[PDB]
Parts: sequence; structure tokens; C-alpha cells
Amino acid sequence: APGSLSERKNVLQLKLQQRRTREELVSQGIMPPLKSPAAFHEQRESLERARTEDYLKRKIRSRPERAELVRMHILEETSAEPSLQAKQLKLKRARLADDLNEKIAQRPERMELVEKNILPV
Amino acid sequence: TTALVCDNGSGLVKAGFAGDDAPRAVFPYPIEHGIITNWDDMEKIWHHTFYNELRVAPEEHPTLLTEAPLNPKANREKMTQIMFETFNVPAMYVAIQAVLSLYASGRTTGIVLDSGDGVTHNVPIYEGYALPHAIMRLDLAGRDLTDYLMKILTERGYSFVTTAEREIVRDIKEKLCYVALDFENEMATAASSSSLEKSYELPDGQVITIGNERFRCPETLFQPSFIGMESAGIHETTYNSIMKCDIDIRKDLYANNVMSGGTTMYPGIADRMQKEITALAPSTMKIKIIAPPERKYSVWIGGSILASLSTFQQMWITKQEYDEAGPSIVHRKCF
Amino acid sequence: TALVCDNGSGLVKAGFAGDDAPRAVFPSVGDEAQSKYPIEHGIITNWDDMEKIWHHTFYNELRVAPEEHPTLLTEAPLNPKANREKMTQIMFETFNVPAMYVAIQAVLSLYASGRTTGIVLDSGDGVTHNVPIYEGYALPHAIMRLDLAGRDLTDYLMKILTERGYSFVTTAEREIVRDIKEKLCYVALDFENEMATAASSSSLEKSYELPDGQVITIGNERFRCPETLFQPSFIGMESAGIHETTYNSIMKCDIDIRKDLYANNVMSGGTTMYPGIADRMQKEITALAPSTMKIKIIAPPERKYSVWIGGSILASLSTFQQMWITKQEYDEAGPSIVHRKCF
Amino acid sequence: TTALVCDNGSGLVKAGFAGDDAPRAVFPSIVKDSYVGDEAQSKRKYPIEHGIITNWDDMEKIWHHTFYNELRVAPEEHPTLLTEAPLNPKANREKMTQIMFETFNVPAMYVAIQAVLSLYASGRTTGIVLDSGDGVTHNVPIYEGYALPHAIMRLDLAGRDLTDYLMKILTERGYSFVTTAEREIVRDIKEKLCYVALDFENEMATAASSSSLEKSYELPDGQVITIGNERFRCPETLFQPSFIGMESAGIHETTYNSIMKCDIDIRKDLYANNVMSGGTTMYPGIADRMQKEITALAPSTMKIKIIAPPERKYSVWIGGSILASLSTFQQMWITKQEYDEAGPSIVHRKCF
Ligand SMILES: Nc1ncnc2c1ncn2[C@@H]1O[C@H](COP(=O)(O)OP(=O)(O)OP(=O)(O)O)[C@@H](O)[C@H]1O
Ligand SMILES: Nc1ncnc2c1ncn2[C@@H]1O[C@H](COP(=O)(O)OP(=O)(O)OP(=O)(O)O)[C@@H](O)[C@H]1O
Ligand SMILES: Nc1ncnc2c1ncn2[C@@H]1O[C@H](COP(=O)(O)OP(=O)(O)OP(=O)(O)O)[C@@H](O)[C@H]1O
Ligand SMILES: C/C1=C/C(=O)O[C@@H]2C[C@@H](CC[C@H](C)/C=C\CC1)O[C@@](O)([C@@H]1CSC(=O)N1)C2
Ligand SMILES: C/C1=C/C(=O)O[C@@H]2C[C@@H](CC[C@H](C)/C=C\CC1)O[C@@](O)([C@@H]1CSC(=O)N1)C2
Ligand SMILES: [Mg+2]
Ligand SMILES: [Mg+2]
Ligand SMILES: [Mg+2]
Repeated sequence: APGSLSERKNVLQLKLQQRRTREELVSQGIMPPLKSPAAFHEQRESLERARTEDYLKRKIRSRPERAELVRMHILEETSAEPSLQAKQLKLKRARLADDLNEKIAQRPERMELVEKNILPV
Repeated sequence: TTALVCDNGSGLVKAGFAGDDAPRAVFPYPIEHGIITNWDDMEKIWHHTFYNELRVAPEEHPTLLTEAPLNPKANREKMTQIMFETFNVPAMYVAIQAVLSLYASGRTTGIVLDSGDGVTHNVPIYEGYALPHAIMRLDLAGRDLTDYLMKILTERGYSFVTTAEREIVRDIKEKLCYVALDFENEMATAASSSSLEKSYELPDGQVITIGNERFRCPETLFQPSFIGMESAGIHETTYNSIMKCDIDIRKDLYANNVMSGGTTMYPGIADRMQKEITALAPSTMKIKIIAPPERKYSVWIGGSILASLSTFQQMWITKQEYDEAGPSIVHRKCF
Repeated sequence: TALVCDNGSGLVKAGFAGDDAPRAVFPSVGDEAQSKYPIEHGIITNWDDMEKIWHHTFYNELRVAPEEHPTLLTEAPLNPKANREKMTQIMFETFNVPAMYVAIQAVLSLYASGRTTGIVLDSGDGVTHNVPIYEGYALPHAIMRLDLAGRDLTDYLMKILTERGYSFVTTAEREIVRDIKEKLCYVALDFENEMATAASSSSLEKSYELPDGQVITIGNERFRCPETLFQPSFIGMESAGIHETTYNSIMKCDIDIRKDLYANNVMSGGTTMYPGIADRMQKEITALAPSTMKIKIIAPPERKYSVWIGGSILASLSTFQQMWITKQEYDEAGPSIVHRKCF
Repeated sequence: TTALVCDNGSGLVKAGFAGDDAPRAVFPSIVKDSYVGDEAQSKRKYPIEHGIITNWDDMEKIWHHTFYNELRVAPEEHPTLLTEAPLNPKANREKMTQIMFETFNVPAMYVAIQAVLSLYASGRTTGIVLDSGDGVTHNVPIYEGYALPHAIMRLDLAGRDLTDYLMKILTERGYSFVTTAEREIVRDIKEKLCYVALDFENEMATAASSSSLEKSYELPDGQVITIGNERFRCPETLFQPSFIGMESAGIHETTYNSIMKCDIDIRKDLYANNVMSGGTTMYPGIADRMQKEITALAPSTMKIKIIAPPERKYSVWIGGSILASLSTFQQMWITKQEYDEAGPSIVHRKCF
């Protein structure tokens, strides 16, 4: 109860094996990274922040227009709404393959063409 | 006179101020699965955030809100409506969580894995643009994991079912669980020796002991079947998501796989995801998995960062703009 | 399932029938080689080399059992009967593919467009064709070839960046210039005028950051390089510009279908990705054609893979799942069978 | 074969043996050629003011005096655990190591972070320590036995300063202490009579209101002086450094900030595990007060617990002892062999 020198020793030995590795703890954002400087985690942070802020503030001005992505086939063209898209596109491909099916199915024989004044004997 | 960042999570609001490198307030369902379903409830949540957590004049600060991938236009418009009419916020803006997470990573192109409390998405994003047709949802999230850990601590004899007991098990999850590199092998080794089991002291002093459960719970993320789902594992879903993107930016994506959200904190989830994604992808593919230590709050941080840019000042939605164009304005301004 | 291999001049696009866009695209082994051309101009010239390419596709890119999947291959307009029969032979005897089939790239491109009649402009890496197709039939007598393609364009861009002082000649440097081409080049609507405006300033000149951080800057070269497609003379050719060749190709066809052809002008192949190439082609084709002619240019945003996609779509259509060439058919009739089955 | 625990304080070395419930020897940390500690005080410079070892020759003499005169032992015969201050420079630790091994041929040795030892003695591995000694005061948040440097707080306002300010305010009472001897007198007065008040303004009001607050103190030369609100004003300095001219924030504020400079996740744990150590935390009431303040700065739904072991005047050292005594711990000393094979650098890998 008092924290007798011997009992004080057992809780410790039992809690010092209950312990994760600090590697694991910066791994979880409790620890700052081993290897950086102990004083100056603050400034270090500030600085990496800046670095990022600069990148964002630039990459932002250059930001393309949706349209330009569509030009490139990044975003599907063009309506309707984000959620429907996924499906809508599957509907598109499906309906097209179908509309192609009969189209090729009912494909004239060569002589149809030849007599139709297209292509030689 | 600065900006507020509010990430409305399935399980946890993260609110704070533009600039700071972490949310000041984080507190605990009208947004299960990531989409705002109950607007009265939600309105009360926002009130509590504005007045009780951040203790601020909602009319005095611009507000950046987060929304889930594939939030319906109607939804965003509603958020906007409420911010402007129920809070007379000077201005405001709505952002896609996954995207914010990516920005905080210091990128504009990559594929995010955002696994929070009630939902998990894969969002491929390009120069800020999330590619909807490739987005993946996966209603298996953190809660579910907590549950399954309860339901498997059962085989050990322990019986947690109280809401309070649930919370206990959650803490156990967070403290001891971990994704294994090779699951079958990790099971083999599980039996082989001890050194794997750990000890956990309940609130009431009683010490329980946990074994392979540690790595089986999170394994659910890779095998949804473990909790009865025909869905594919997060890694598979990632792969599929990538592949649904234009063939040219594929490379950029395999090379820029950023993880966010609480549920991605499990030790080893990175190396594992690497293993799997690597195995599914073309043998000559650069594959990189980014797992920022700060990712339990990726989103919110990104939010902050963004709301802080001098550039970004030009793109807020002013109260005036809203008056002149109504909620619809959102669709033109935030994207 | 079924495979779809587009054995391009300088890229192989191989994927699985069904889904849109291939899985593997690699230089025509391939990249890993790049870390150390048997189909220049579009026709398979070296069969040993080609066989190695197919092996690499089957086993390294797609990682599949060649014996377990039917294979659809692409061939160039006017591929010699002997050639097709060789492809067939190799697929069946060197890969024991369950079945297979050979298709005309341009035609596939057209199908993917959702058509069976129209005139395709397929401009890849080593060759550019005009192929008029009617009810799913390519009209050979009207087909146009044009050995001016994408590589040539890359080269000429190098050769003109020279006037700017820059000196790219390494293979690596070539690749750099290629990327520059893809990222910055663009076909101009009015060339003379675009030159005038070029001198006239504002947003024309772009910057471009080399791998080693150094930023170079590019001007009218941007639109001059691709202009070569319309004036082959720019790189020393007595050939007519792609638009002229298109016109001639149409004209070399029966006059009834000509209306159809001018209203269904579909573009495919990488080299057709240059911004504005459509509007320009419209302008020119319009100016060469009869004043009362409906003229439409179709430029699907994903034409960089038109062909291959078509390949997919086609091999999905229930109908076509009857034309395949079964190993049995091949055994009973030899390579010749191809000419009866694929057309 | 029994280990030695040595806590090198700004003002007071605490040395002794592993196992022992409190340090055998405790002597002033100052320095016929050289007189150390108490003998030095007798006739007629502090090499560790502020907590960091600045003079190595002096320090070496201090260690010699500890090894040979206080503990009377064979330095070559006992492993030695030393304490170091939060944020001791890698070079410093390496120097300590060097001197222990080459100047004392100690069989083995190890260096530990005071605040952390204090925490261990509390029976914890996670919490935020307030260690307020003689020459320096720190806030050290520690998690699973690891001190979080980026959140550590230093505060050069410590015990000495308090003694001084008590002198400088006994002046308003007419008394004039300035002799080094007189200083010591005032120190004793501080330790015996001073105390942190719960509400300072109010405690002043009550100070005037009635007597019952003043106490009587007999100087060495029989003469009895009497002390009033000085009692609670001196230690109040810890909460208002301004009292002695400092733009620094009060220990409570600094504690708060230190917590805040930490992972939001672990904060709850920090708030409910606030352990105090070091002499200057012995003032009666400092606990309840710290509770008040920390409570007022923190989120209204926060479990806040202040731990003040009545023995904290030696928290550190005890912890040290405890630790040096664990069977487990025997595997992570630094052997003379290890040192020979890897040089002082070794310390950074072994102690942390
Ligand atoms: N260290 C951890 N390891 C594993 N899971 C954790 C850890 N810490 C928190 N979690 C889990 O993460 C989940 C919450 O993370 P998060 O804050 O991203 O959810 P949310 O924000 O409310 O939902 P969303 O991310 O979709 O907006 C919780 O269920 C929590 O149990
Ligand atoms: N955005 C672009 N703009 C202009 N040219 C491009 C662009 N992208 C790719 N190219 C060029 O397209 C060419 C390749 O396209 P393609 O894949 O059609 O060639 P190929 O398939 O190997 O030959 P073929 O089409 O005849 O089978 C390359 O030379 C490439 O440089
Ligand atoms: N009962 C007391 N009340 C208030 N202060 C006290 C009391 N007893 C001792 N002190 C003061 O505590 C100070 C010393 O405590 P401590 O031993 O922790 O200092 P130190 O160990 O030399 O420095 P450090 O703790 O930084 O290592 C002395 O200034 C002393 O006057
Ligand atoms: C990115 C890419 C584009 C491409 O189409 O490249 C293909 C394949 C390539 C083969 C060598 C190259 C070093 C390897 C890979 C480049 C592949 O040759 C090309 O680049 C040639 C060379 S210049 C040109 O425009 N085409 C075409
Ligand atoms: C009993 C005791 C207490 C102490 O903590 O004292 C230590 C050590 C001391 C050294 C000089 C002194 C004459 C020698 C021994 C005093 C030791 O200085 C201190 O008293 C300083 C001076 S004022 C003060 O409070 N700290 C700290
Ligand atoms: Mg989130
Ligand atoms: Mg082609
Ligand atoms: Mg101390």
C-alpha cells in the first residue's frame, strides 16, 4: 500500500514488459521522430509545415479545370452526379455493346457490297 | 477572426482552428456511414461544437466543413444552407475528407484509403479532383472491428456486452491489436510459442490476457468474410479502385498510396498493404504506401492547412455570394 | 476469359476482354529492356522477336496461361494474308491457345466508337492510316498509309528545339522530348495566323522542367511539331497532309457512301491526342469537301486506346463468340482458316 | 556486487545503494587542494547549476568525494546508475559515461532521466512529472517509460530563487539576512514555515483580517523573529514568477502547456497522472493548489489527479534505486566490455 520498496519493484517490472517500442510510438504520433533534434521539434514542425503550405499554395494556382481533366480522360464525361457516375458508365458500356451486337450480327455478305457497287469481284 | 475547421466524422467530430497542427476538440448516430442523415440532430452537433467545444462566435469565423466521398449534391447544399441561415457564418466551404488527407500528405495526386469509424473509402484523386467513378465505399469500418474483437474475446471466456464493456474492448483494440504481415504464418507462430500474448488490466483491477485476437480483429479489414461480408479486402478494393482510373495515371496512383483515418493506425497495416497491393499489381510497378504518424487526424490537419492558405482566401463562399445565388453556389465553389 | 492484344508499332496494349482499358501497355523485352523494333510501320517483320514479345505479354505482363484463354490479336490495315496466317500459326502451335482471332485495328477503333460504317484515322507510333469501313468491312482499295507517325513527330520536335539552343540527342533525351511533346504540343486552328500571334505574345510560351531540375522554355515549337501531320514537307515528304489523305480516301470510295463517310470521321491512335486536332481536321476536311456536306469528326477522349477497347467490346458481343478460331478448326484446316473466319 | 544510485542535483547530490529505501548520503553539490560538499561549506562554485553538468573537473571531484568519502566504496566494484536532467545533451551523457568508465573503471553503469525515475517510483510508466529541485524546474510528460522531448518544459525558477525571495521579503519586516550563513537560516525558515496558499488573494485578505496566521521562529542565537504572510508569498512565486521578475508562466500554466504540446489522445492520461517530485514540491498545499489551477485550465470534463508522494524530496533517487534493483534491469547496464567495444556513443543505444 505505502509503495513499499519491494512492491514498488514488481508493478515496475510488470509494466516495463507491458511496454511498446518507441519506434512504435512515433509510429503512432506519440513520439517525435528519433533522429531529429530534441529541442527544436517545434521549429522543425513549423518548417515542414511551411514546406507543405508552399507546395499547396503553388499546386493550387496551377489547378486545372474539371473540363481539362475530361479532355484527358481522367474524369468521365461528363454529367450526371458523382454517385450515379460509377453505375451510369456501366449502363453506357452495356447499352453500347448491345447496340453493337445486332449491328454486327446483321452484317451483309460480301456480295451485298460488291453488287452495291463497292469493292471488286 | 480566423477560420474554423470541422471534420464531421461517422463516430467523432474533429473541430478546431485554421493553423493549429491538431484539432482542439474531438468528441463522439446522425452520421453513421459518413453521410448526414438527420439534420436536426446534426444541427445540434454543430451547435455543441461552435458553442461548447470551441466556444466561439459562429458569425465571426469562416467555417470549413468536411463531407464524405460521394456526398449527394442535395446534402452539401443542405450543409451550406444551415451554416449560412442557422449560423450566419461570414463565409464557409465544404471539402472532401479523402482529398484533405491527401493535401496534408503534401500531394494533389494519389489514392487515399480513409478508414474511419462507420465507413472506409478508396478515393483516387488527381490534381485535387477525386475521380468518382473509381471511388470505393466499404461499410466495414472501426466500430465493426471493435465489435468483432468483442465477439472473439468470447472464445477466450470473457463476456463484454455493456456499452461500457464495448468501450473497454475498444481501448483494448487500440492498445494491443495489430495487422500481421503473413496471417496464416502468424497463426502458426501464435501456437508455436508465447511471446505473442499480452496482458491488459481492466478498470476494476482485474487483469485479462489476449492472444491471437490481437491480429485477428484487424485482419477483418483484409478478409471482410471474418464478420460475414462478400466484400473484398481493403487491399483488393484499393487495387480495383486504381484500375478503374485512366490507364495513364495508374502509375502515379500505385506510387502514391496514402492512408488516413483512425482504423489505419494498426501497426504493420502499411507493410501488409504493401505486400498485398504489390502482389496484385504488375511486376514492374513502383508501389509506395504512405502512412503519416499524424493520420488519426490527416483530414482535419489538411483542412486546417488549406483553410490557412492565402490563396484559398479567394475561394470561400461569402454570405453575400450565398444570398445572391442560394445553396446551389456550393457546387460551383467547392470541388 | 478472352485476351485482347493490340500489338502496336511501339506499344503493346494487352488486357482482358470485358472491362474498359487494357491492363498492360509496354514498348514494342519491353521496359525492363529499357533498363539494359520488330513491328515498325505496323507490319510484323521479325517473327522470332515478335514471338518473344508475345511470350513476355502472356507470362510477364498479364501473368496468364496462354493455353487457358482465347486470344484476340490486332493487325494493321492491309496485313498480308501470309502475315495473318503466321500469327495464327504461332498462336496455335507455339501457345496452344484454346482459340483465337485476328482483327483490323482501324475497324476495332470504329466499333468502339459504336459504329460499323465510317472512315477511321489511326495514327500510332510508326504509321498512320486512313481506313474507310462500311458495314464492318474495310475497303482496301481506298485505304491510305502514311509512314509519318508519332516517333517522327518526336524527332522533328527534337530537331526544332535545336533552334532554341537546346540539344537533345540521347535516347534518354529523346524520351524527354517525347514527354514534352505529349504535355505541351498542340495542333493550331490556323497555322499562319498562329505564327503571327506567336510573335504577338502573351500565353504561348510554356516552361518545362527537365528531370535534372533545369527549366527550359518552349514557344511555337508546341504547334509546329504536330503541324507536320498536315504538312509532311516540314520533315521532307512529298506526301499529302493527313486531312488531304483522308479526303482522297473518301473519294476513292463509291459515291453513295461518301455522305456517310464525311459524317462519320472517327480518329484513333496516340498521335491524334493533340489538342485541337479535331477542330482543325474539321476545318480542312470541310474546305476540301462539297459545300453541302455534313462533316463530323469524332474524337473519343480515350482514343489513345480506341483499338484495344474495341477489341474488348467486340469479343464481348455474343455474336462474335461464334467467329473464334477453335484449336480443332485450326487442326482441321491449317492457318488458311483465318482468311475465312476473320474479316 | 551491489549497485550504487547517484542523483547529481543542482544543489544536492543524493547517493546510496540499490535496494535502500532512501539515499545514504545527501550533500551540497558544490566544489588541501579542493574541498567538496559540507567540508567546502565549512571553509572559508556550483558545477551543476540549472541541472546540466558544466564543469567536468569539479564534477569529477564531486563523484570522487561521493564514491570515497560519503559511500566509502570501491568504485571499481559496484555498477553505478547516474541521474541526468531532462534534455541532457548527447555529448554530456557521453562525457558522464566516459568518466565513469575511464576515471573509475566501474564494472558497468547506466544513465537515467530524473523525472522518469520519479515517475517509476510513483509506480507508473505514463504521466506528467513536475520536478522542481534547487536550480531548475521541469515539466516532463512521459509515455510508456519514454520522455517526450518536444513537450518538456524548463523553468530556471527553482528552490534557491525561492530562498532568496524569502530573504528579500523578510526585508520589509525589518530583518536583514544577507550572510551566506544568514541565507541558510532563511532557507530553514522557508522549509519549516512556508506553504502554498489555496487562494492567494483571499489568503492575503485573511492575512490582514486576523492573526492565527503569523508564526514564531527562533534564530540560532536565541533571538525570536516572527513571520507573517511571507510564509505563503515566497512559494507563491512558483505560480507567479513575476514576483521575482520573470515573464515566465506559473508552474501550473507550464504544466498545462506541456500537456497540450502532447498527443491529444494521451492528454487524458497526462491529466490524471500528474506526479510531483523534487524538494521544492514539499510546500504544504502545493498539491491542492496545483489541482485548483490545472483544473481551471483544463477541459471541464477532464479527470485531474495530482500525485504528491510524501517522500518526493527523494522521488528520483528512490526510483533510481528501485530500477537498479530489478532483476530485469540487470541485462541493460553498460558493461565495461561493451564500452571498450563501442565507446561512449554506446550510452545513446542503451539508456533511453
Ligand atoms: N490506435 C488505433 N488503432 C486502431 N484503431 C483506432 C486507433 N485509434 C482510434 N481507432 C479507431 O478509429 C476509429 C475512428 O477514427 P476516425 O476519427 O477516423 O473515425 P471518424 O472520423 O469519426 O469517421 P470518419 O473517419 O469516416 O470521418 C475509432 O473507431 C477508433 O476506435
Ligand atoms: N497526349 C499525346 N499527344 C500526342 N501524342 C501522344 C500523346 N500520347 C501519346 N502520344 C504518342 O502516341 C504514340 C503512340 O500511340 P499508339 O499507342 O497508338 O502507337 P502504337 O499503338 O504503338 O502504334 P499503332 O497505333 O500503329 O498500333 C507515341 O509515339 C506517343 O508519343
Ligand atoms: N520542506 C521543504 N519545503 C520547501 N522546500 C524544500 C523543503 N525541503 C527542501 N527544500 C528545498 O528543495 C531544494 C532541493 O531539493 P532537490 O534535492 O530536489 O534539489 P536538487 O536535487 O539539488 O536539484 P534537482 O532536484 O534539480 O536534482 C532545496 O533548495 C531546498 O531548500
Ligand atoms: C512512356 C512510354 C511511352 C511510349 O509510348 O514509348 C514507346 C516505346 C518506346 C520504347 C523505348 C522507351 C525508352 C521505353 C519506354 C517509353 C514508354 O519508344 C517510343 O517512346 C518511341 C521513341 S520516341 C517516340 O515518340 N516513340 C514509343
Ligand atoms: C542542509 C542543506 C540544504 C540544502 O538543500 O542546501 C543546498 C546546498 C547549499 C550549499 C551551501 C550550504 C552552506 C551547504 C549545505 C546546505 C545543505 O546551497 C543551497 O542551500 C542553496 C542556497 S539557497 C537554497 O535554498 N539553495 C542548496
Ligand atoms: Mg474522417
Ligand atoms: Mg494502334
Ligand atoms: Mg532531482
